[PDB]
Amino acid sequence: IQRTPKIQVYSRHPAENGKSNFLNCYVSGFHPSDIEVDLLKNGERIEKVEHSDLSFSKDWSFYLLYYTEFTPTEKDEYACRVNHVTLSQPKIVKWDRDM
Amino acid sequence: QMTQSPSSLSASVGDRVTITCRASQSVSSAVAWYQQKPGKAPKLLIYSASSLYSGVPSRFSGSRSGTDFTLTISSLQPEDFATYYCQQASYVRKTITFGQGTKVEI
Amino acid sequence: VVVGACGVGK
Amino acid sequence: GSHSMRYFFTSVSRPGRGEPRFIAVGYVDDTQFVRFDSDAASQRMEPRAPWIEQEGPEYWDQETRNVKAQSQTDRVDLGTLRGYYNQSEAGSHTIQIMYGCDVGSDGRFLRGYRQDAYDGKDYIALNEDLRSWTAADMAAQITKRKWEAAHEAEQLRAYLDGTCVEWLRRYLENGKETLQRTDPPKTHMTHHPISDHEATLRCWALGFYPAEITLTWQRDGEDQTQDTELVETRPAGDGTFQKWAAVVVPSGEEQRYTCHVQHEGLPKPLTLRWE
Amino acid sequence: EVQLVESGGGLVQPGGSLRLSCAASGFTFSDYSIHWVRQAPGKGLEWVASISSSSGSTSYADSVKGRFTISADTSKNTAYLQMNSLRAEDTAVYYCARGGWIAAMDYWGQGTLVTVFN
Ligand SMILES: *CCC(=O)N1CCN(c2nc(=O)n(-c3c(C)ccnc3C(C)C)c3nc(-c4c(O)cccc4F)c(F)cc23)[C@@H](C)C1
Repeated sequence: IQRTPKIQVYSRHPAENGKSNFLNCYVSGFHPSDIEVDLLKNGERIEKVEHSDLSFSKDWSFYLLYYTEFTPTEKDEYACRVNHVTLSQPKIVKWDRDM
Repeated sequence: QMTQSPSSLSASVGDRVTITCRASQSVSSAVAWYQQKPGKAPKLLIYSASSLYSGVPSRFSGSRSGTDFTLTISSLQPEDFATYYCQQASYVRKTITFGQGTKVEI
Repeated sequence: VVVGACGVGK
Repeated sequence: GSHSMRYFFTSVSRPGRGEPRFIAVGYVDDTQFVRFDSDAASQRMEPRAPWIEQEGPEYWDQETRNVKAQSQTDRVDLGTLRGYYNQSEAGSHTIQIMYGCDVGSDGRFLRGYRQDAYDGKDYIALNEDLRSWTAADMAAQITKRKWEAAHEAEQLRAYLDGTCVEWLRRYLENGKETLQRTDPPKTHMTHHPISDHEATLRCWALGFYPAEITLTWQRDGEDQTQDTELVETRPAGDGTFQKWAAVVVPSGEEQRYTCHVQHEGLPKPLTLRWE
Repeated sequence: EVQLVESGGGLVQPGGSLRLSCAASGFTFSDYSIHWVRQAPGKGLEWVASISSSSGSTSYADSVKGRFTISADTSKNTAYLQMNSLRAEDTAVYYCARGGWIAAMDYWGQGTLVTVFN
């Protein structure tokens, strides 16, 4: 029918300031497949973000991995913006350093 | 490569004969057993290495012990003296390979 | 390999 | 050591905007290795693994031909199922298909799958005997009749039972150093205070492959499974996975809760405690 | 009910040409493969070449790899085997079979002797 995505913002490696990591926004468990995922740097969209391929879980609910290369620092804050058919307004999930 | 052993075996009526087939790199799905009486088109007996083809008498049965396939005739009858071939198909290479053939004699 | 061209259609 | 090669197809109809969108993905174990997108300009089965690029041009010629034929098939089932449910011809509808095989550590057939789905709900499936279908509703009974009169489950039998097993045992040796590895988790534990009298304990697991892991929060022997956040196993992005479990233990009570990790890449379960 | 009838083989010189025709009848030709198997005199069975009537997939035995070509006319229920550059070892009895959805050639023809004679 229509189930909401479950966003998860994190890093490929443990966050260490000055060392290059990859910011991930793993949205999963949503239907239909039409989703719009933006990776935000201090409230500003990042343009060079790649994404994985549209697969689905055992219960036919999709999942995508949007990743970009970033270097963490104390000043900068990262998030993920997700708009789905089921969500009335875009959902902003801040990148907690502890998740 | 694949060797069917033995190349000939002689047994009387009522005996239990086993023709082995060493399908080293073959799936159990593609291993079938045929019976060619001299100068006649072969006849399918087993497919998927254990399943009797419809109409084949129930004294034929296959198996697999590791990388080695066996055809067993539980109670030989005076109509089961022919040459038996085991096939193996490689879906990767797209080739069916027929074994050398085991001539069951009297 | 993906399934071949055998089938019918839902 | 059981291994599996699964193929996921997602055909989404977009009326009034062109042809239905078709995405095909293949996975040996949890490592994707192929890809197909109906919007990408290549219009070819694109490799997504380093161990799959050793396949000659004939492999990618047949694979592309056999995935576009599924793309065009799903392009006519969307119109067929639309009338089956009698829905308006201006709405988006999704057809999802999954199939594959399970090959044991011996290299032998274990189980073959074939499962379709319309609009996210189950539509039809292939039973464990590989000769009978399990229709899910009253519109899938027509398909189950078309697929029995035309022997759809018997022609497909030689692919799941024979072709997937032979072709999956080709990937496990071509991708020997990638698919046949078990990276143990890099477990650690963190304490995040939320209050003077309440805190939380996060039990981590980073960079483990395959994705199948179990994190449990036992309080002096009894596994809680209550007030225990258990976020889904998430991909790190580099072929490994991450997961963490949390708990809301009160302050000063940290040193009675334990974390156990049961990954097949570990000699024995771990017994993480605080400090 | 299924009948596979093969014809068109006989005396030919080495480096010649034959076209063996397997006239299938009794089944939907587009749903089953058609394999050509040869029985050398005294020796055992040997698979030669294969055709998939739908999707047009061929295969060859690596001893007739570049010499033989299988065709198949779907609206004639007839699969052909064109034999080129025929060697003295190509003489055998050629059976045409039917891949029967079970990874086994359940129905066989009768045989067509091909005699490569110098
Ligand atoms: C929907 C089902 C599907 O996708 N499949 C189509 C049939 N199939 C398949 N593919 C294939 O290449 N061969 C094959 C082999 C293994 C060797 C030589 N030639 C062929 C083709 C060109 C016929 C298949 N072969 C058989 C088969 C075997 O193995 C033995 C005897 C008779 C046969 F017909 C077969 F049953 C299916 C073959 C796969 C891709 C499943």
